[PDB]
Amino acid sequence: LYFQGMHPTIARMQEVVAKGDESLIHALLAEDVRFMPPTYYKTWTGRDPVAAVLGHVGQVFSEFRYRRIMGEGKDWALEFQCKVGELDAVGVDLITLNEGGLIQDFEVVMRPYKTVGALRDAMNARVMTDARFLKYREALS
Amino acid sequence: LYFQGMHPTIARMQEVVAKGDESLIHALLAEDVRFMPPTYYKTWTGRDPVAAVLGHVGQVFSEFRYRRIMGEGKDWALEFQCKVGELDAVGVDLITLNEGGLIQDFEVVMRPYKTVGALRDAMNARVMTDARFLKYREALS
Repeated sequence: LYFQGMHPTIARMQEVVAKGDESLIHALLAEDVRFMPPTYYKTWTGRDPVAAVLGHVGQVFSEFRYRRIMGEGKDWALEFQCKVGELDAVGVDLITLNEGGLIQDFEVVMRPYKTVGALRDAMNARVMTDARFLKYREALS
Repeated sequence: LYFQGMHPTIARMQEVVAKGDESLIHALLAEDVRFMPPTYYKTWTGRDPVAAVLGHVGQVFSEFRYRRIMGEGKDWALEFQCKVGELDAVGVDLITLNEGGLIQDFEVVMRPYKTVGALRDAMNARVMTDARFLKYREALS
């Protein structure tokens, strides 16, 4: 009916990425998924480290909601609005799905500059504190 | 054929926004178009000031090209890659078209943080220097 053009992974991602539930995020990611954050021009590779990073991003954000879900087949752009503390933010999750329907590339773009700076500072604190990231450091390139 | 789902304004925008030709940008914008940059959490309103701002953004960027054109009807996300000097950038032009097919809302999200900072600095210099912006200041809110 109205949702014929919606890919199931994209539908499932909306309900899970918002909440930042790491266990639920893991199942949607390709084994060698590439996550590119809005902060650094780097790439986190692997479902285990990427799910952990996304869990932390979800924790930092408040008042999170998607606004527009745009795309078809394997190429999607999920527009969202949220806050980082008292600062407003708008962003897009750029998703590329593989043949198996799992998230292969997940690239995040955002606005405004000041809120991205606040996100970067919050994420530096979380990643450094989370002792599991001693192992996950190797996944960043 | 392959382009049945493409809106004409979106096709025309690709060939014109890249070049930063202000005169060609003007014709695609609604009279009361709202432009939201990736730098400040503000809005430029009006086809004259918005076309001028977009002309300057096009001038700052180098090696500009769209990667993916995603959407349908009035809702579009145009993913691009470019450089600001030697710094790499990826972004999305979030476009909302009106009933008449003109660009009503144009919101830009980008990555990485450092390149957006470089864009902000370059744009502060251009806008301040361009004497037409004495009149256009009133269009920023």
